[PDB]
Amino acid sequence: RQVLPPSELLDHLFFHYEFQNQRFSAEVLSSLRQLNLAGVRMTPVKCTVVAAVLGSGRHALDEVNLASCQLDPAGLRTLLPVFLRARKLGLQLNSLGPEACKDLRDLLLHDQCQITTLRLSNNPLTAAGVAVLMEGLAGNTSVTHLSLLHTGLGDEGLELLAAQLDRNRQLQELNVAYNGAGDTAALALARAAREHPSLELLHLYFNELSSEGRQVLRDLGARVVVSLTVSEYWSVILSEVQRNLNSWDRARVQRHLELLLRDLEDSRGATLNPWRKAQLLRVEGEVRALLEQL
Amino acid sequence: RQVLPPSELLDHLFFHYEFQNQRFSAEVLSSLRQLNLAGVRMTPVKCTVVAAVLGSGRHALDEVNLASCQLDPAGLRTLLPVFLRARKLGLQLNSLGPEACKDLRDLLLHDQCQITTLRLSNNPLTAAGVAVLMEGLAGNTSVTHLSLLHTGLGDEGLELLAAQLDRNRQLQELNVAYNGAGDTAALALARAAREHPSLELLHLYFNELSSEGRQVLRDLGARVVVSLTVSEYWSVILSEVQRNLNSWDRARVQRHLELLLRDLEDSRGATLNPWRKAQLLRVEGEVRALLEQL
Amino acid sequence: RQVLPPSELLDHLFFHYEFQNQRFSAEVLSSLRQLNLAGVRMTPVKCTVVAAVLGSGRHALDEVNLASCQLDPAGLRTLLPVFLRARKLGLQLNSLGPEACKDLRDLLLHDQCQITTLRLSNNPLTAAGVAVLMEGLAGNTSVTHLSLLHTGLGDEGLELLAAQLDRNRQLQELNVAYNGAGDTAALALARAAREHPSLELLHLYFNELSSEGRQVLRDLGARVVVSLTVSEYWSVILSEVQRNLNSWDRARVQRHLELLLRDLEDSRGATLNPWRKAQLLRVEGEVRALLEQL
Amino acid sequence: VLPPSELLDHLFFHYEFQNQRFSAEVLSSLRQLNLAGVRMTPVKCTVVAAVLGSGRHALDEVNLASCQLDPAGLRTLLPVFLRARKLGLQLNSLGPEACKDLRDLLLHDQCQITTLRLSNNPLTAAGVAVLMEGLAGNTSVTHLSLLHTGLGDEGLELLAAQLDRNRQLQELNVAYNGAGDTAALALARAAREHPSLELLHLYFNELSSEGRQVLRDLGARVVVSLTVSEYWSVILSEVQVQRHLELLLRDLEDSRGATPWRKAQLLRVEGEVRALLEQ
Amino acid sequence: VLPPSELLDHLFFHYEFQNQRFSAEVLSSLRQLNLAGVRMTPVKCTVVAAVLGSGRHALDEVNLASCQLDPAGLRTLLPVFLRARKLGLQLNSLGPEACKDLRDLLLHDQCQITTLRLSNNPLTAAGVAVLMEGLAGNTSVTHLSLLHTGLGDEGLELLAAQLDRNRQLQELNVAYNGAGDTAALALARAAREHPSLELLHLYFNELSSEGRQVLRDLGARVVVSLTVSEYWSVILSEVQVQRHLELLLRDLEDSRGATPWRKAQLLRVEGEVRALLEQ
Amino acid sequence: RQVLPPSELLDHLFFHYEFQNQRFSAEVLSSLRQLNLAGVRMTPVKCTVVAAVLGSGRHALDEVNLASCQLDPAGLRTLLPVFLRARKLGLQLNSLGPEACKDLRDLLLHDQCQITTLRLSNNPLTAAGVAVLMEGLAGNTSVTHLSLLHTGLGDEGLELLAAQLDRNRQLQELNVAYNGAGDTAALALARAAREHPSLELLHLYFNELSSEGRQVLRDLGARVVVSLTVSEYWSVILSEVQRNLNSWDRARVQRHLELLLRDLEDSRGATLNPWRKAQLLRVEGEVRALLEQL
Ligand SMILES: [Pt+2]
Ligand SMILES: [Pt+2]
Ligand SMILES: [Pt+2]
Ligand SMILES: [Pt+2]
Ligand SMILES: [Pt+2]
Ligand SMILES: [Pt+2]
Ligand SMILES: [Pt+2]
Ligand SMILES: [Pt+2]
Repeated sequence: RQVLPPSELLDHLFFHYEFQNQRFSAEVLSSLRQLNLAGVRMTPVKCTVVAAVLGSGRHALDEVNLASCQLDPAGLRTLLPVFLRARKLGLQLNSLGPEACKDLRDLLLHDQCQITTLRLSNNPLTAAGVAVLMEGLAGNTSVTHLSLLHTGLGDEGLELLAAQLDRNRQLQELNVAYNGAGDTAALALARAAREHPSLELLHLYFNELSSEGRQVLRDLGARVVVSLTVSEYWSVILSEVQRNLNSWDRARVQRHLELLLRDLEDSRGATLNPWRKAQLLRVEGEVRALLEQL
Repeated sequence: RQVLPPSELLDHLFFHYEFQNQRFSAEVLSSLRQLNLAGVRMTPVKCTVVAAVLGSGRHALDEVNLASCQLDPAGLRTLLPVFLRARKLGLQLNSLGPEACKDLRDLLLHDQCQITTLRLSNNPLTAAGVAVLMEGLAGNTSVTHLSLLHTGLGDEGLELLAAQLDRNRQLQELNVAYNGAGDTAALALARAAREHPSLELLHLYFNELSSEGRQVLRDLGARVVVSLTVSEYWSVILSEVQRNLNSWDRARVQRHLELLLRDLEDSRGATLNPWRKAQLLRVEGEVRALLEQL
Repeated sequence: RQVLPPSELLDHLFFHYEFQNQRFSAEVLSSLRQLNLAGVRMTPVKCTVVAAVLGSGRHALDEVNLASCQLDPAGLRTLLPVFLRARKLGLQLNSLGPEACKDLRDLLLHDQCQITTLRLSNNPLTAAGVAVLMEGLAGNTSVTHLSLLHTGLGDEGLELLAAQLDRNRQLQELNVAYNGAGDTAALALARAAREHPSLELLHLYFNELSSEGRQVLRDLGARVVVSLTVSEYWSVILSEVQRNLNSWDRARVQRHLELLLRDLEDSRGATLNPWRKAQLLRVEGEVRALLEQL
Repeated sequence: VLPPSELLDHLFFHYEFQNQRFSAEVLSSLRQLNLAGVRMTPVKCTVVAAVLGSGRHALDEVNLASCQLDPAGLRTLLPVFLRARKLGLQLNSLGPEACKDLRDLLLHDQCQITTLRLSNNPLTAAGVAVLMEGLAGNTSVTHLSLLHTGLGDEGLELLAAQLDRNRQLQELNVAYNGAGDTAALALARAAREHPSLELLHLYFNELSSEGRQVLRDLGARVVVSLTVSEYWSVILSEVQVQRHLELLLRDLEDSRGATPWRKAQLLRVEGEVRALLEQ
Repeated sequence: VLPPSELLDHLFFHYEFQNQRFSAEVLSSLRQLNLAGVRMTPVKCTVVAAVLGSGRHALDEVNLASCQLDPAGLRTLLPVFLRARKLGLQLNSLGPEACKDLRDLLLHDQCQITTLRLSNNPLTAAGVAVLMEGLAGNTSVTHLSLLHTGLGDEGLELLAAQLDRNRQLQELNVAYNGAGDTAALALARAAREHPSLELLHLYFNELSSEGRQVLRDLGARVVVSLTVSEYWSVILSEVQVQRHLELLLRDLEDSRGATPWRKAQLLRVEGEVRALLEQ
Repeated sequence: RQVLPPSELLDHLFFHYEFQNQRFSAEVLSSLRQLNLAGVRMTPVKCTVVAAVLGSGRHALDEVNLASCQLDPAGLRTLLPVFLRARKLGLQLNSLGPEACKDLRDLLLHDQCQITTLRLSNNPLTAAGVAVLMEGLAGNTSVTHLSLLHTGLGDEGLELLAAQLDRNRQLQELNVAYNGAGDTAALALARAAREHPSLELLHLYFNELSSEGRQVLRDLGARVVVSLTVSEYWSVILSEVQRNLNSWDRARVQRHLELLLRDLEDSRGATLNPWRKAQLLRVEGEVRALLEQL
């Protein structure tokens, strides 16, 4: 005869399952390769726990996703050991400002840094923020793909990148789309890119470019993207869903995302284009990550 | 001096309580007879845990209530060993469609099935879904009470039951209220019922019957209920509260239910009629199912 | 080419429709017989407007329904000329306290009062409030049906009615259900009722009666209703829907009510009993009051 | 005295009363009607039909997405619909009951509708059958959208069998309708054989990966994989962007004006957007 | 596999399992207990009593504001309460039923409670009578808060008649209790005659402007007009500040450390804040 | 017999009342002296209407309150004629940034400007914003009381004021509390104030002052307020209520505010202090304004 209400009863059964499997699941944890906490409010305490339990392990973490986690500077510092384990680090939509950039800077300067992909989009970094970040990028050798989409850089921000870029020698992809920047800033950076030793791709769409500004960019092999007309197209939609995840019919949003995943698999299967396959597989990555979060 | 916030502090106290009592409550679990998880979102993982901890035990589970649990087909399959333990199985309000009917079908066909009462109301089963369900019912001997209220059947659905019914020989009560069906379907089913070897009671209220349709049914001993206006009266009332529980004022609803519970006790004590009593005992169980769930 | 947004555009079309039809609908207004404003927040200004436009007219207002209107004492005073036109006056769910009882008192004492049915349920009137109300009732001859369900009366309140009742000579029905009262208060009132020259029906269900308390009442022709378990059955059901109307799924509730309405029609047509019919006619009016309000 | 909103209401009345003659003229010369998102009750319906039932111009666009429209409201709104070149009725919970009214709209001698968008309504196969009869006797409609309308197997086979009865249809969207390999194939076949049909959408159905290739390999153009416009059309229906909206046209226009043989496909993908922008 | 929250739950379990011995020690030496805002069901109550029913230290503060506590929960929590120096129970919907349990808490030989905050509970005059009996046999409580507890006329007169039965009460808050001129005056009188009572709060009652002057003109200090601390105490109960919170102490501390004869009143007004800051 | 649902029926009666009283109320409007639209979303269209109907009239508008109106730069420009009528203008909590400051600048430079009190608090003006505003203040002679509480000024912002202040010769009260500014900025401004020809009162509380910074300020007759320990105390509470108005129990919040108003009246009546009376009367102003808004 049951004394515990439904949710309290389930909590209780969880505890027992978790108690009985403690030794087995402890081993499983030390061998994790992926860590998705997108959409959970990472308070100081949760931050502390994640660093304690996962601050060390056998393998690198192929991916660490903390999109939309309401992360602050302090949480960042606490999570440093976990980030040092990461190859891909997603920190989008976390409200990070210049304060947090000092901590990222140190993460990038750290001898143990093995981050190849860093996504900092949809955080109000600021020009001040990026300047600080740039210094970390100056002494880093691991990072090949960096995203700064919609991070409040503006003119000042992009000119700073343009001037400083060549101090990093391994960066391959930089995304600076949607940052309120005008014609000359955009051009200075486009110029720096083409002169860069490693930089293969630069995103400049959704900035405040005039139509003549665009042509100049277009006419200027580091590849400059000035218009949305491919995986990036997708990124920005899925940015919206990630935003509104909590706000929508979960069961519906799940099926939109399942069909889109299926849809992506096949388009990937049925072209032989290397760069097409790579672009789709990227979108597969973002979609799987939203499903998980549901 | 306290470092954790209120809910975080309570979690921590829970863990310690649970840790200290582990041996004692592990024993309590193994001799459970009732399982109410109504209103909790039963994700794959919760499904997995419940199957693991409660998949086996001493006694049958006199009742298993998972109304309003956002259960999918997969979670169903996971939960099959728990369902095989159940005498009474509530799965209302779970968004189950035709997909989930195959799993129910197999549950009903399983040699170990000892389910007597199966409530599937407020799930979009469909005519397709009930066709599949019917096949399971064909090879079942345990189920005596089946509820299909508001399951999307329509004319196609009820005509199907009418044609297939006599393939089951132990069914006593069938609720097909509120299913969008018209006069002839309802009449074909009412006909099949009266010729059925076991079927004692069929519910047809809240369908799309014409006033002449209803008299025909009325004039037609399997008893046919065509109008709500006792145990089913309140069933639909409570079914309604069941949708909206956490979704509106808790304390107020708690008191309404306590007073209603009390009104029913007294009503039951003041009748000698074995039938009336039994009808009322049903409703108290439902009130108690909601009280607990609060 | 459209400049206004959707709702703003609709407002503008409304104005023009209203402007064109001004003379015609002004006439329609002057011969209204019914006034349902249930669910709208009746502020001082809305109160003022309604009094101004409808303070006078040809006919009596067969019914005035202002349930759930967040009405205060002042708005009451404002609305007095409209209330003097009313045969039936619904003021449930308006948060009326003792303050508002003086205004009701005066309404009941007014020479032009022709209110027959006054429903004050779900307002925290209080024993103090009912004392004041009672004085009005003492000098009234129009009111035959009075509802005080869940108005905070308690023992003090019901004892008051018991002592004062016979001062009114035309009252036929009194609902004092769900008022927190105990066995003796309920018994004193039930006693006063049976000795009352006119009082045909007293409701006492959902009070804090003991099971022995209830039998006593039951064993005690003024009819005393001690248990819910027909017209009052649903009253409390609907009273519940009435709280939560816009607050939850509209289309679903619309359909439930349409089907219920329909179930009641048919039930009424299928009984010859003049009493049953009348009970059911009451409930349809209430269903229709909710339908309209949607 | 007047609280803020009530005071604003009162100012509106007076502004509206002083400008009555002037704005009455403006209305009769309206060419667009967007009521997307307002709950169109019987009364609101009645008012719209009264005030806008007739006018000088055709209504270049009529948008009533997400208006909680019922069959009755539909009948009331018919004289307004008859004025419409483009008619949006997405997300209105329209079922088979409403399809009779649509049927009669399509069959009406005055029908001037070129684009009809019925997506995200539970039409059903029963509903589309009835709709198809209207389409059979229509000559105005060139673009029809049936995205996520509960058609399934039965529904798409119906279209495949009945389509060639219409001779002016250019674009048919039947994406996201729960349909499998054969139904999708039947309809893809019918499309290629169709005298007018230039584009068929079949993405987000229940196709197998071999189903897809067959479709792909099969000039009516069949779209089987969303992966060149319909991207938000599927998801934009879930919220029902504050900058992103215009920035796709601001982006696709500055890209429409920098290309030959496929300068057209940029335009009708800009138009699927230019829709949702104001829509 | 594990979704984000479920994965976090699992990490928590493991962190909690590894640290069990260590944090068990930490708990037994807790001195503060704040559960403000969590719905304390029977089970949660039971757990708290089990794990924290006994310990080394007194609990310098126990805060359970806004916890949806009932009478039963109260009884369950008694052994925890007995450990408390300061006990907050505001906003818990406590009525006369609960007052018996409070009464017994106050009468208990082990009662060490100095500050008891019962505001924004519908105690009632019936409730306060019962509470008063407990207060009669209590010696620990120096600060009692009855702000907005439905006392009225009847309630305050009761206090006035019964007060002198307690001899250690220093501060009584009966603000915002719907009481009129005479009740307020009776109680103000009783206070001035009281052996210990240093401060009585009477603001936000139903006093007339002449009532106020009489009170004003009448050393137990009677506060009749909120216009030197209780400012948010009245409104802070409505939300139940992200910077404003600390900035009042950050402001009142840097003002507590720049003054003599009334350096004390800055402190106990800082303490009414220093409460709500963590509370 | 009624055809219109409750809210639609009330709309209809409003229209008729408003139609019948058109001539009378038209006259009333032209003689308005006060305009409170606090808390309504002032869209372009509403802005347009308010300027049309109230762009001119007989009297000055003793007060114009548009707190919490979601006003943009464009709405501001549209509302310019109404603002030119105003003696006191409240524009708090409107999200105004540097963009809007050009429009305020022009409002202050306008020959017809008769604004004495301008409240711009809780808008992210910025140092850039204030610089622009300062220029308008340089050519204004009407404004005696200016509030810039929490407008994102910081160090840069306050130093700008300090340097520019003496260009205005009639300013009496400046509020720059809660603007993230440090010791020297605060001191420079305090210094400028004491040297100012007219400035009687300067608020500097809730800035980032060190305790030694405070003493220096304190030790430094223009009156400098460095700590909250009076009407200003209140302002900032009522700032919170105004914020959360829509979010709270309106009936409750109304009674808190009624009792506080009563409370204020009396404390004003029962001290003879001129400056005390003026401070309370200010709080009376803010409270009455919230009540109205309810
Ligand atoms: Pt943005
Ligand atoms: Pt759907
Ligand atoms: Pt186990
Ligand atoms: Pt109640
Ligand atoms: Pt009139
Ligand atoms: Pt339904
Ligand atoms: Pt702030
Ligand atoms: Pt209250």
